[PDB]
Amino acid sequence: IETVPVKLKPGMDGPKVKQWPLTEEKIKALVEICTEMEKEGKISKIGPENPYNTPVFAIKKKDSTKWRKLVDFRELNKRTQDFWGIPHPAGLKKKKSVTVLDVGDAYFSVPLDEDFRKYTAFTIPSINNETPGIRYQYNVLPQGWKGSPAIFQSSMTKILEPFKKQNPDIVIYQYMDDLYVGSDLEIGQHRTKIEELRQHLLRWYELHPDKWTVQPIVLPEKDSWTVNDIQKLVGKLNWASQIYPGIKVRQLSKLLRGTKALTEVIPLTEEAELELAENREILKEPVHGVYYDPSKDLIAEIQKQGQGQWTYQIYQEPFKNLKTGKYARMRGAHTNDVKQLTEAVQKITTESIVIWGKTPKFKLPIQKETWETWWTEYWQATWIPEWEFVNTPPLVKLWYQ
Amino acid sequence: MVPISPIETVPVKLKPGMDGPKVKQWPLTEEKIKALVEICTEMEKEGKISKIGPENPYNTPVFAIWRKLVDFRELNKRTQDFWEVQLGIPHPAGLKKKKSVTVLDVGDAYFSVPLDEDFRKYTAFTIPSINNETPGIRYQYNVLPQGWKGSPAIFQSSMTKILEPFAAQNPDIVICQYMDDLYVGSDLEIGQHRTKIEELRQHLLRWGLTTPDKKHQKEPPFLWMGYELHPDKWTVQPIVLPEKDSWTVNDIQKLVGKLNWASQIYPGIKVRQLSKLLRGTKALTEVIPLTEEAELELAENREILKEPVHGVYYDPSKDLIAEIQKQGQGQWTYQIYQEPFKNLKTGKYARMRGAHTNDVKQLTEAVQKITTESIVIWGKTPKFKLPIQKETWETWWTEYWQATWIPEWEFVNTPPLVKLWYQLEKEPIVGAETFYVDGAANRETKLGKAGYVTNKGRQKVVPLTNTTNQKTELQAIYLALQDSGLEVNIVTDSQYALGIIQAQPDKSESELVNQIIEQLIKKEKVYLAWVPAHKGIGGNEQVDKLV
Ligand SMILES: C=CC(=O)Nc1cc(Oc2ccccc2OCCn2ccc(=O)[nH]c2=O)c(C)c2cc(C#N)ccc12
Repeated sequence: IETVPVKLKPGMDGPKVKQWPLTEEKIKALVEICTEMEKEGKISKIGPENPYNTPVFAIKKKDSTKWRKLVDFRELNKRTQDFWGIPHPAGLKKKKSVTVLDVGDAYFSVPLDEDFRKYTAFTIPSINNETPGIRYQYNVLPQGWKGSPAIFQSSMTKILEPFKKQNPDIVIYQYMDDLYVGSDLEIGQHRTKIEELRQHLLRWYELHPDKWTVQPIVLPEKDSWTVNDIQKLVGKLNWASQIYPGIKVRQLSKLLRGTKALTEVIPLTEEAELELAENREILKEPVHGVYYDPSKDLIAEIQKQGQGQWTYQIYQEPFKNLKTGKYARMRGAHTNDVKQLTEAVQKITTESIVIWGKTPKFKLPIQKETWETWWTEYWQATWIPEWEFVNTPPLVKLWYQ
Repeated sequence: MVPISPIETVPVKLKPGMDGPKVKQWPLTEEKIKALVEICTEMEKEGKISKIGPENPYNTPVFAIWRKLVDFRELNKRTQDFWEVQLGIPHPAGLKKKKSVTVLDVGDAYFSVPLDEDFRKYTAFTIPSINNETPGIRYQYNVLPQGWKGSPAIFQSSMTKILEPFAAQNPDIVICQYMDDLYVGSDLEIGQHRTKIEELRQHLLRWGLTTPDKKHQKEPPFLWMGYELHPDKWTVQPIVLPEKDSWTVNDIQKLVGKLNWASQIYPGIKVRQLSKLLRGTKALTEVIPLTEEAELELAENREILKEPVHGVYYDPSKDLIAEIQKQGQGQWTYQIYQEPFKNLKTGKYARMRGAHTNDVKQLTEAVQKITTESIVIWGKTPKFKLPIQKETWETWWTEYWQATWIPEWEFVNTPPLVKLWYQLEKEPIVGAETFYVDGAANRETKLGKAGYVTNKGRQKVVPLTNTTNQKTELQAIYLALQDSGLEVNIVTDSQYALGIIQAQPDKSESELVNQIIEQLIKKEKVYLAWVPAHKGIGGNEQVDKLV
């Protein structure tokens, strides 16, 4: 009920980002939602003296037919001054279960600094540019802005103080509009505890990180090897020598001496079996000298494997993976590659938020025009990461399969 | 006097750290000075401007051409940025047919909306004196000046705020605003429509805004932004392709302007060759001879632009369809319609700048473009008619290393059909010969070698001049494709070649790649395997080509 002064970074103007075109039903949904928010004082119409703009669109989250308003505050977030910090809970990922809650409504009860409101301007577009766009600016803390959790941190501490004092074994983390609650209870006890916390927050998404581990490089176990099998094995081992030092392939390449048919079976020599066994032992160990640096960006690479299977690696330095994974979940996206990719990006970003408390920069195996045309149709999260586009097919794809 | 409602001013500032303009007034002739004195006297009598004392340090030049012309370029450089709402014009194909339609130009548009009083001092201008023997007459603007940076945005927002309640309480009509003209449409009877137009003129009069007392001088067809708007249809203003003995660069740019503009309603307009003649010219007066491809293309453009073709208006109750045809050389053409033979609009898509490509990627890109354009114009994605079999698309997207998606579509059998020209095997082929290929070149003399050794003892090495490593790796693969049967396994260490072939092109800039493609099309089964180089893998003979 008392506004805290908020400014931008020195030398940076407000965001001026073009609003992209929206379908008619999304425009209508935003008209109704923004009308209600205006009746509630959360937003106010603005005149042409406000040159700033931030894109807006509408989504439909899980298990709900009601539309939701999503603002792409990426530019404003990177242009907003750095708020300060709380060390990331390194035990949130260790906990057995974590539940994600949307505490976005709580932000709308705290007013926003006056002189800063003009930087949160957004535009409801019109079809065919017939009528001018409906321009609004926020009067309260907006959902999606990085300053909203930083400002509300004190109030959130006061609200969560009794529950924290009651259960010292429950870990609580906050990122943007989401609250991550980790524990080790039973699924039923966890659900009843989550209802207890949501009614505790009312009067004022099952995740299981324990069922997630890092993935090793595995080699085939065969009784008869063809020329092709040994060639692929030598390729994968040669690629893995960039990650593990002692990888040695000369005794296996010695088997490929001569111009033999690809499907011809080759028996392994004793030196080749010993070499392959030593390589297995090397691959069973973790990578040498792999650390996290909070001052560096996280990079996430995704490969499409086919049959709804996807692989990903989060790292900071090449060949120094901090996390690897294989998302193969099938949820109403059997016939749509882009929807699968979008859900995969959301899951990887969620895991990244749980582990390090920030979002990675993605390298997407998709053309820019396709992704930018369709990704908002399948987005259900309140945050948005950064992404770039991979146009050359990477050779290492099958080495993650 | 009936009280006129006040129009709320828009608070305006200058750019941060900057100051108002201070420009020396130009010396004017006695005639121009007298004319400007008369005009500014009348405007001061009307209230648009006001005389100011010597305290105002700012000044903006003034001219007479009589008509007064104030040059606000410096103040425009120094004025803050505004939210310009005119970005992209309404496309006629997006309009919805109405029984009765009226156009109302507003009189004294900018001059009927007041200016922020704290900002008026920056609009100061002086009228020179006769023989400059007295201090010039100092004025400042009290309303939105013509040519000032903020006039269109402030005027449009004010007009919107004024029109909001009338549009709210008259849902049976549609109102749109554009510059100094309003478009009002309705499906009511002509009497009810003219009545509601009178109600709108009264509503605008309540804020002191003037509408045509006479009948509106603009009646259908309306000529607007190169468009012809008719009661039941729309088209482009007439496009005439002139006859020229010699075509220069500006004639070719005029021709590609008329063709690019005419392509949005005329189906089949091609501009690849005529725009290709302009590649890397940067000379407006340079005469460029016409290739026979550009002459044939221009002849087909004249055959399409022979008789007028019109587009219909949008009917939201009918489905939206978009049909695509391949035209060749990376050209694609499309029609968006709701009924057969009656197009809403048309257009084209040219492939991007690339070294390798295939038809499926280009069709995908064109689909994305049409989707975005349709969402802009009509607020929905159309159903597509595409010249590609369902089986072809399924094989492509299921086997493609990138993620890809086309919205709801159906196959239309209108040749040339987009197809997959070759498909590599997933596993080695039993009974097929295995060609181990390699190539290598010298970086200084540009001499190299490319060849293969196979499991049946077949061998070949060919020496090459003026080549590179990449060229010799491709050439080695090409030799293996030339000398093998219908089924063949090929082993290479070239990450470059595998990077090219795994992108699945059917056309390339490199003639060597295109020859490889032509060979792949003739094969029954091809398995391409990769191994690391210099790792002692027998068969992979780097030494055989480094001699
Ligand atoms: C946002 C774009 C927009 O509104 N543009 C426009 C609309 C318009 O009329 C309408 C006004 C209100 C609702 C729909 C309208 O048109 C529906 C289609 N239509 C168009 C012509 C006609 O005769 N009959 C018919 O049904 C007219 C006369 C326009 C005239 C100029 C000129 N100069 C430029 C733009 C115009």
